[PDB]
Amino acid sequence: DIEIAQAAKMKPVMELARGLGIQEDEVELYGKYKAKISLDVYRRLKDKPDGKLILVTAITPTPAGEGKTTTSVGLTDALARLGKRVMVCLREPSLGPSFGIKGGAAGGGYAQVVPMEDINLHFTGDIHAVTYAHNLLAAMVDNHLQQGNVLNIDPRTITWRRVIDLNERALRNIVIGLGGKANGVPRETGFDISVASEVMACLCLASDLMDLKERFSRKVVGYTYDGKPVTAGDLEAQGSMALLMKDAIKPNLVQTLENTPAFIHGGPFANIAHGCNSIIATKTALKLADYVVTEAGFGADLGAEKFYDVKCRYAGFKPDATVIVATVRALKMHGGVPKSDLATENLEALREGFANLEKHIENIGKFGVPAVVAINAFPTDTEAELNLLYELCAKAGAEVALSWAKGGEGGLELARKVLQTLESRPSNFHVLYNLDLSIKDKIAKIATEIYGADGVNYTAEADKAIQRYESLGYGNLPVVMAKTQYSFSDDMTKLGRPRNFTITVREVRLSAGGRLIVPITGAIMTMPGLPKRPAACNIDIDADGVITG
Amino acid sequence: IEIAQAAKMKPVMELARGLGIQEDEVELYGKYKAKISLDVYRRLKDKPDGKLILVTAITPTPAGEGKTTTSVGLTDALARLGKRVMVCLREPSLGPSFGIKGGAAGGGYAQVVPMEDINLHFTGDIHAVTYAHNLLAAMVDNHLQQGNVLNIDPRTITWRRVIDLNERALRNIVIGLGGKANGVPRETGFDISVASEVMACLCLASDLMDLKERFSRKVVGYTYDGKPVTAGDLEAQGSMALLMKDAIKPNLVQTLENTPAFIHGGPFANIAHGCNSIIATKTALKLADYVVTEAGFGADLGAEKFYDVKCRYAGFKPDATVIVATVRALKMHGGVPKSDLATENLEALREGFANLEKHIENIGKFGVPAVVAINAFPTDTEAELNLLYELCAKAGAEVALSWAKGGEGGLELARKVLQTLESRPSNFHVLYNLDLSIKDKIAKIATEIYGADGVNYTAEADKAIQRYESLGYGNLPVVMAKTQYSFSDDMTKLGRPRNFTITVREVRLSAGGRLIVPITGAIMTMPGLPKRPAACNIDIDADGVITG
Amino acid sequence: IEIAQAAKMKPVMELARGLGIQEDEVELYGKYKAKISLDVYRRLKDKPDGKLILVTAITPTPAGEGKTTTSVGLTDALARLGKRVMVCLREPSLGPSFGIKGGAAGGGYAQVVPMEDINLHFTGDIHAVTYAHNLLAAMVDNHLQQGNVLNIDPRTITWRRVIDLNERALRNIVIGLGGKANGVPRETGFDISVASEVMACLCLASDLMDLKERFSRKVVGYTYDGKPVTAGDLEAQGSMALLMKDAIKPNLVQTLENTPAFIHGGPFANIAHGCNSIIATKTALKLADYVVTEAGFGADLGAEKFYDVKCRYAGFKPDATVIVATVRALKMHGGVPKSDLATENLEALREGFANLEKHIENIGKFGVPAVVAINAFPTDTEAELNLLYELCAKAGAEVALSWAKGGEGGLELARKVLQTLESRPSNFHVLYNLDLSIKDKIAKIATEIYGADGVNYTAEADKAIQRYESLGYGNLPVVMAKTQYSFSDDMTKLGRPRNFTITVREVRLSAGGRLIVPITGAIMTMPGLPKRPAACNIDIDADGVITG
Repeated sequence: DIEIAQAAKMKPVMELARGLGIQEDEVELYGKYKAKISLDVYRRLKDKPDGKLILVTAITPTPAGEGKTTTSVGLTDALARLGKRVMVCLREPSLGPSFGIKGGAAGGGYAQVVPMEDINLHFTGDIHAVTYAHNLLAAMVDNHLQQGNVLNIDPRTITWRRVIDLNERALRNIVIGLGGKANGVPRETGFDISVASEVMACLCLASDLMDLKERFSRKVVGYTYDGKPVTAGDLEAQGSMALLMKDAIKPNLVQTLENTPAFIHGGPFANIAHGCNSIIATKTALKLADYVVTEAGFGADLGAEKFYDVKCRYAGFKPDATVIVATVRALKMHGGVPKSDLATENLEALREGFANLEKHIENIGKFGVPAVVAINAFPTDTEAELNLLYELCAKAGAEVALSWAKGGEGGLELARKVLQTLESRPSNFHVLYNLDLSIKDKIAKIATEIYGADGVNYTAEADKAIQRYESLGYGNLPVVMAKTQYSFSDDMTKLGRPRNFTITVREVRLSAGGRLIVPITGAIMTMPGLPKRPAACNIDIDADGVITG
Repeated sequence: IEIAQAAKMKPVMELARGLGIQEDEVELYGKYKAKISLDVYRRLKDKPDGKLILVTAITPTPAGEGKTTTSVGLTDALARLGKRVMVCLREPSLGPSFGIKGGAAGGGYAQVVPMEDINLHFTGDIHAVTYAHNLLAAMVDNHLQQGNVLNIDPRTITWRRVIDLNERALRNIVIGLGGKANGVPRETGFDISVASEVMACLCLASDLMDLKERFSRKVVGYTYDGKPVTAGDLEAQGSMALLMKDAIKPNLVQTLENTPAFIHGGPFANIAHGCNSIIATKTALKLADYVVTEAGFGADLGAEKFYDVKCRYAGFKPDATVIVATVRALKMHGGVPKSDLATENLEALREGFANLEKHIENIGKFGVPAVVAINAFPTDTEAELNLLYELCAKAGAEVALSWAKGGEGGLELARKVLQTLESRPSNFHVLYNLDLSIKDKIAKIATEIYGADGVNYTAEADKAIQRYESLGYGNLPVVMAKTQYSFSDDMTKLGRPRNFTITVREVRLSAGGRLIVPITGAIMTMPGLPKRPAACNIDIDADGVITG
Repeated sequence: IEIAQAAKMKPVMELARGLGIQEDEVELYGKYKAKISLDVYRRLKDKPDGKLILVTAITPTPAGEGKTTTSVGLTDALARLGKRVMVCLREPSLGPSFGIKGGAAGGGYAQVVPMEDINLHFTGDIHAVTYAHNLLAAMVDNHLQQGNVLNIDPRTITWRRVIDLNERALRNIVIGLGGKANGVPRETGFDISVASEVMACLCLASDLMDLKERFSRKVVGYTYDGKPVTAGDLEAQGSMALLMKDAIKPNLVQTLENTPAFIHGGPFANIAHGCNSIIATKTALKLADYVVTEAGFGADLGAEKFYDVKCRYAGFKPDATVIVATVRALKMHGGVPKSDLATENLEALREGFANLEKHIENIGKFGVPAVVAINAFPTDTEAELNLLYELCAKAGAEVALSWAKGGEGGLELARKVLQTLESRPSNFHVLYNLDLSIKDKIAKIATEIYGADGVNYTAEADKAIQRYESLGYGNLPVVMAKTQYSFSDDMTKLGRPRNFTITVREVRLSAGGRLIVPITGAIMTMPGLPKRPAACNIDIDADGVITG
C-alpha cells in the first residue's frame, strides 16, 4: 500500500513469450524478467489479422491528477481476468525525473507494469542508445566543421543540439569549441533531455532498423552559408547511428502485477513530439494478441490527436475504441474549485468542469472511434457527485474504475463496457486532416476542430519558417502542436472549455524524421531543471536494497 | 580478418555453472554475456584464492605490443593444460569505434567474445559511469542555482562532465548561459567517459557500500575560502550508487576456446591505473586456480600502479608477472625506423633490448617473479629471435604464437609460468610507503622505476601539493600521469634513457583513490575524431554490420 | 560637393566676444572651436532669456527630411535680419563616418562648421561619455570580483558597456572568463556610445553637481533579492563626474555665415529624447534674443519628448515651433514609390499631406504656435508646391531654399517666424502629468499624439512596470522607444494610420532621467558596418583627407 512496497511475484518473461507464441530464438533475455524481442516475430506474423486496438487517453491534465497509466494497466488486467488474450504497450520513462522529483510507478497501486525500479532506471538501455546515436551526429557535425567544413555549413545555423537524460538547466545554453584552432569551432548550442531527442521520436515511428536508418539520413542539422539544408545523410552518419540503435530497435517485454504480457518501448515528449510508445511494439502486439491497450501523453487534445494523426497514419492502425480517464476532482478544478478545497462536494463545479470532458468526447468522435469514460475512483468523492458525472456522460458509455486499489478486479466494469462497445459500435477511423493541405490549414484544422479555438495568429518568425519549410519541400508533412497541456488553449490558466479565444504560434521547428513542430508559449522546456530539494539528495542504496526512489 | 573470427561460443550460464556459481547469482544479457552477483565473493570469502598472473609489457611503440592478446592466448594455453583459470580484462571505450575502428578484445585466436557487443554498449557499464558522473555535475550546477549554500566558487570547480565519444568541441565550453533562470555561467568541459574518476572508483571498489563512500569523498571544487566541497557535502553518493547498482557486478564472457573470460572496468592508464576492476579479479580468484589479468601501458606505469594501487587496496600479492615484447618493438628502441622494421638488424635488437631488460629489473623489484614473452612475427628471423632469447639473461623466457595458433601457440610459455610459479615463491611488497611524502613517493617511483636522477616541481605543482598535504590527502598513493612511450617524460627518448630528469608540471587530486601528478600534456582526456572517421564508413545491412 | 564648402570661418573667440562672454570663460580647441564655462549662465541667471524656435519635422522617409539644414538656414536668415540668434544642434556619432560616410552638419549653405572635426573627435565630448560609462562598468565587475558586498546577481546586471563604433560583434558577448583571477563570467554587450544613459544625463543636466547626482541614481542591476543597486551604491558618481568636467561645457562653433552655432550633446531619439543638451540651450538663451534648436526624428517623437522631458526639466516654454517637410516626402506617405518621386502627382501629395497635417495638430496641442517649412527640391513642380501651400490650411507656412541660397533662401520663412512669434503668444504646458500612471502617460502620448485607439502590454512589460512603480520610478516621464517611420509601431503604415493599436513589448528604466517603453525591435543600440564600408575607402593624403 505505497506502490514501491509492492514488489511481488513475476513470471519469467520467456514463459510469457512462449505462452504468446514467440519462439525462444526471438527472445534475448536481460535478467529473468525482461527481454527484447526480434522484429522477426512481426515479419512472419504479418499476414495474420490484427487484434483490436484500444487507445486510452484522458481529460485536460490538472494538478489534481487523473491517473492515466493506472487505468491502462488495470484495463488490461481486467481484460485478462475476463479471459481475453491481451497485451499493454507503454512508454519508457525518462531517467532524469527519478532524481529530481522522485521516480513513479508504471501505473499505480495494483495497476502497474514491473519490474518498477529497472523501468525507472536503465531498464534495457534504449535511452542510452538514443543518447549516443544523437550525440554521435552532433560530434560528426562539429568534427566536420573542424575538418574544413566541406559542406560549408553556417555553424550559427546548426539546429542539432546535444542530449542527456538528466534534468540540468545549466546545459540549456552553452558555447562549444573553445580553446584554439585545435579544439573545434566556437558556437552556441546546448542540451535537451534525451527523451526529447528527435532520435527518440524516430525510434517510436520507424517500421524497423532500415526505416530507422533512412529517417536518420533525412535529419536536418543546419544550413549552408546559402540557406541550403544539410542533413545527417549529407554527413554520412545514418549507418553509424543505426548501429547504435541495433538493439534499441527491439521492443521490451515485461509484465503487469497480474502477469499480463506487456511492451514498453520508446518514450518521447508529447508537445514537441507525439507522446506515444513505438509502432514496432504496438504492431507486434496486434499480432500476438486479440486485444491491445496503449496510451498517449498529455490529454486527448494532444496525445490522442497525435496518436491518430501521426502514429496510426504512418503505421496503418485503425483504432477500435478509445477510453478517456477523468476524476471528479480534476474535473471540479476545470469548474473553478481550488486545489485546496477539492474534497468538498460541489455539484455545480463538477457540472461545469464536465464541459472539459464533454469536449474530449466530441473530439474523439471526430476520428470515427467510439469513446468510453473511465472514472478513476477517489475516496473523497460522493455518490451524488459520481452519479452526476455518470449521467452527464450522456453520449458515451461510462464506468467507474477501482484498478488502483483492487487491480484488475476494479476494472471489470470498464473492461465489459469496452468489450460491449467493441462488439456493437465498430469504428470508422479516419485522420483529422489530409496531408496535402497547407501547414496553416492543418494547424487551423487542429486548432479549430480539437481545441475549440477561433483561429490562429503567427509572428513574423513563424511565418518565415513556414514559407522556408514549404518551399523547401516539407509542407506535406503532419503537424505536431507544441502547446501547453493544461488547457485547450495556449494559456495554461484557462481551464475547462475556454471559448472565443485564439491560438498564437511564435516559432515553427522541423523534425525531418517525421514532421513540423509549431510551438505556442514556452513549450520549449526541452530540458527540465532540478528542484531546490532534489529527490537525489535523499536517494541512498542500503547495504542491500534501495530507498527513496 | 579478425572479425571473421566469429565462430562457436557457449551459453555463459553453463560456464557460470562449470565454475560453481549458483544460478540465482547470474543475470543474463543474452545467452553469451552475463553479470555475476557480488554474493559469490562474500560467501566464498574464506575459500582459498588461486594464483595471480599479471601480464604486462615493454615500452609501447608504433610497431605492436602484444599485451592483451598474449593475456588471453596464455589463459587458453593454461586452461588447455587442465587448469582452472579465467581472464580479467578491461572494457574498451565506445568512442574509438567510430573514429579509428573497433579492435579485437585480444588478438588472433586469443580474443575474448562476443567482439561487437564488447566494443559497443556491451552490458552498459560505461553508460552507468557516464550518468553517475553527470548527475553529480548537474547537482553541482543546480546547487549554485539554488543559492550556493556551500558558498562554492564556480571558477574553481574541477568536476567536469562526461561522454563516451571522441568530441574535441566539448573539451572547452561555457555553460550556464541564458539568465537567472538558466543557471550560473562558468567554464567547464567534457572528458571521455573512461577517464572518469567514477570509472576509477568502480575499478577500485570492494562493494557498492564501498564504491558509494568513495563517491562521497570526491572533490568537485572549493568554497571562496579555499575550503573543499565534496560530493558527500552535496549528498550525491546515494544516487550515484544506485545508478551503479548493476555496473558494480563483473561481466562473465569467454575466449574463442570457451575459457572463462571476465571483462569489467576500463580506466585510463596515465591519469589512472589502467587496470580492470578489483571486485572482478578478487572474484575470479575464488572461482579459479589461476587468474590471468593485465594493466594498461608498459610496466613502468601499469604494473607499478597495479602493484602500488590495486594490489595495495585489494590486498592482492601477485605470484607471477609476464612482460610481453616483440622483435620489431625493441628494435625501434634501437632506433630502427618504422618503415625499416622489415629488415634484420641484431645490433639494434640488442641495443633496444635495454628497454625490455630495464623493465625485467623493475618487475623483480616487487618481489614478484618475472617472465619474458615474444609475439612471433612473420618477419622476425631465426637470428633475431635467437639473440633476444639469450639476451633475457636474468629471468624466464618463452616465445608465443597465441596469435596464429590460439591456446596452442601458448603452450610453451604456459608451462614456464607454472614451472616458475611453482618454484618461484614471491614476497610481494609495495615499492613505497603510504606515509612517505608525495614528493618522496614520486621520487621512489621516478628513481627505482623510471630511472630519473631526480624530480622537478613547478610553482604550480608546489602550491598544489602543499595545499593537498595541508588538506589531508598526503598519505595517498601516486599515479604518474606522464607519456608512456618513454621511461622519461620525453616521448622521443626511446630505450632506457640515462642521466635525465622528470618534471611534474601539474598535480591533480582524486579523493576517490589517490593523487595524479602529470608531466607533459598528458591531459588528452578527450581525444578527437579524424578527417576520415570510421563513422562515415560504418553501416548495418538489412542483416549485419560492415565496417566497424 | 558639400565638403567643398570649405570656405572662410571666424575666430570663435571673437564671436564669444561679440556675444558678451568674458575671455576667462572660453577654452579654445584651435581658433575655430571652443568651449564655454558654466559661469556664463550662473551670472546671467537673471538676465532675460530670448525666444525659442524648436525646429522639427514630419515623419521621416527615404526621400529627404530637411530637419537639420532648415534649422541652420533659418538661423542664418534670422540673424541676417539683424537679430541676436544662435543654433543649438547635436554632435553626431563617430561611427557612421567609417561605415556609410560622414555628412554635413546641416546642408548646403546652412551647415555648421568645421565639418570634419564635428564628425570625428570634435572636442572629445563623446570620448568623455565613453569613459564615464565604461568606468562604471569596470567598477561593477571589479565589485563582484572583490566579494560582491552588495550581493549583486551578475545575471540581472543591465548596465552594458560602450564604444563609439559600428560593431555588431560586440552586441552579445561573454566577459569575465579566465578564472578566479580574471573576474566573474557573465553576459553583457556593447551599445554605441551615443546611446549611453550617460549621454542622456549630459544632455539633460543643469551643472556638474546635477549631472553627478543623476549618475549616482543610475541602476546597474539588482541583488539576488530583487533589490536595486545603483551607481551611487558603488560610489562612482564622483569619478564619473570628473571624466565629464570638460564635456559638461557646451561647444561654440559657427555657421558658414559666421552665425554663432552651439553644438553640444547627441543622444538617441528612440531610447532617448534626441535633443541637444539643456545647459547649452539655456545658455544660448541668455546670450541671444532668439535660439534655434532641433530634436531627432519626427515631431511625434522628438518634439514630444522635447516638450515633455527637456522643456519639462529645464523650465523652458517654447514660443514657436517649425516643422519641416518636402514634396517628395509627403508623397511617399501617399504611396509614391522611391523610384517614382521624380514625376508629378498632386493626388498623392494631397493624401500624404495627412502626415504633415497630423503633426501640425499635435504641435498645436502644446499651446505652442506652429509653422510649415518646405525644402525646395529641383523636381517639385509649381503645381505641387502650389497645392501643398494651401493644404497647410491651419497655421503659418513658408517655402525655404536655405539649401542652395544659404540664409537667403531662408529670409521668407524667417520673417514668418518673427511675424507669428510676435503675434502668437503660447501657454506652454506639458501634454501629460508626472503623477499619472505609466500606462496613462503612455496612453495620453499614444492617443493624442500617435493616434492609437489604445495600448497593449505584454506579460514582460506588465511585470516590469509593476516592479518599477513598486520601486519608486512611477512618477517619471515616458520616452517612447518605437519605430519612427510611422505614427504607429508598424513601420509600413505610412501617412496617418487609423484604427490601429500600439503594443509595448518591453520596458526599460533610466534612473538618470525617465522610463523607456520599447515597441518593436527598436533595440538597435549598436548598428553594424556594411560589406562596402567607407573605412575601406577613407584615406589621408600627405596633406588632406579624401573619401570621408
